[PDB]
Amino acid sequence: MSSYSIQQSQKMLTQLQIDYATNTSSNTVVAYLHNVGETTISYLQNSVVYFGPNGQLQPVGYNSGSSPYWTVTSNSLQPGSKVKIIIYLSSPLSSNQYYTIQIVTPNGYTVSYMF
Amino acid sequence: MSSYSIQQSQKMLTQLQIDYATNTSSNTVVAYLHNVGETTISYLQNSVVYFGPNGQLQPVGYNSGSSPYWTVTSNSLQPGSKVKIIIYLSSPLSSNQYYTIQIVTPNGYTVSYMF
Amino acid sequence: NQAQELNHELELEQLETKITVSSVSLTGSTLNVVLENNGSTNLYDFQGFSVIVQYYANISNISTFNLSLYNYTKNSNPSPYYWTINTPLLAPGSQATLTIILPYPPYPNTQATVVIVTNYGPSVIWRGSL
Amino acid sequence: NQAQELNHELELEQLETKITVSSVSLTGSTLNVVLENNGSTNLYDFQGFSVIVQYYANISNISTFNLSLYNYTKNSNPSPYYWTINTPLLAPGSQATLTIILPYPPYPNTQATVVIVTNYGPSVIWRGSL
Ligand code: NA
Ligand code: NA
Ligand code: NA
Repeated sequence: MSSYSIQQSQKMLTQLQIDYATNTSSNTVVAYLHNVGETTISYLQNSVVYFGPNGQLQPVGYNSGSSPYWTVTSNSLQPGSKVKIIIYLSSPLSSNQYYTIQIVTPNGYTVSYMF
Repeated sequence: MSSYSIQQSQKMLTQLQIDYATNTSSNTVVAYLHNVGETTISYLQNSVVYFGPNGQLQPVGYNSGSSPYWTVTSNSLQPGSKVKIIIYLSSPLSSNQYYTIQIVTPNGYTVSYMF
Repeated sequence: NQAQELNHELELEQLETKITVSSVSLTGSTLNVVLENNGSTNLYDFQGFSVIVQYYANISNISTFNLSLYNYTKNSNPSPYYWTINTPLLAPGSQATLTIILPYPPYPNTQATVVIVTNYGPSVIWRGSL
Repeated sequence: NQAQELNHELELEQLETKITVSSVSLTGSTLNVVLENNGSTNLYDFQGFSVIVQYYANISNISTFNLSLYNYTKNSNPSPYYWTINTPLLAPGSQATLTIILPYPPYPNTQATVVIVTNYGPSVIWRGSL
């Protein structure tokens, strides 16, 4: 009796991925977003970004100046390029809890990262 | 000091997947294709299918009657539906080698399964 | 934009879905798998599950490979190539028994593979002997 | 159709790409990772790699959290926030030494994470002490 959830035999094509994400302080989160496909991704500022503790994610607005808000080092992403997403939070992150960040580009590509 | 390739923290949205694939004889391969997204996938007969040993995949033609060719139990795939893809081969599969099947719908979605 | 919201909701349902197999037991041609919901999503859209079995049937005392998809039914008397489950909704933390009607009794002490796929995508593979 | 053909090629390049870390070794601000190519694709598009380090820097004898992306250079004597590798092409089965120029030497016996992502997507994460 040998049981496994999911499998490494079943894969699909990746065009976008978060290489790594983590909090850099009690109120700030960094995520590195990486275009590994072959088409330019444009208008990144119109993305939607959700962040929160696992299961309780909240939407986060772009460049509002008022927490919680996010920024991005460039709003296009060429094949092979990386941009850095920073989320600025209004309440400190707890030390004993898993968090998830999720990004949905305008074209609909959806990527997440759990730390 | 601990290193592992990839991660269970980095995930993306799945809309299409091969639930399971394996050979049912020396000449035939079965794959179950599963639409886990939210919109119908149509004109499956215009998909592209490749099959072969890992690193030596070959294209496979639709419904030609002459091996290597493939069939599919339905030509559209609704949310939640499954179809059965059968590949008929021209030379037997070796027992001590891994194989990969790969499917590219007309809309471009690319999924694979290794057994 | 609404594709963005649909994909958001779905991908978080895929992240939060997890199932595992507690136990497997055979009677005649009917296979009983005890499934446990270890995620934080409710599971109920069983038409959209997958249940695939690869096993060795006993056909006239010859052990014969069999690979099949089984479809869900609410029917309490399911035919071969069908399966049923004794709950309407499998909640986080709960267990339920899935009943799969194989077309032939398994040949004794032969190995088998059982694949159970939730409607969201995440699945579980069990390998053992029947 | 050509979107289908492009997607075909790319996805099998992702299937055939795999890297692992043989060893990590530090001298001063210089991190040396011995990278091994366990796939069947040649790796050379280092501009399209990612190298991310999270470690505890020794800033004026205070141990300070540091998370940074490092960009590739062919220069064998790279500036801080840059990395290089001692081959132009890392073939299947080969090894190469990746040297990353940290902006400060690590504070002694502090833990770190090194993330190395191939241009194709597949990556490797090393966690240990510096
Ligand atoms: Na907040
Ligand atoms: Na063939
Ligand atoms: Na190559």
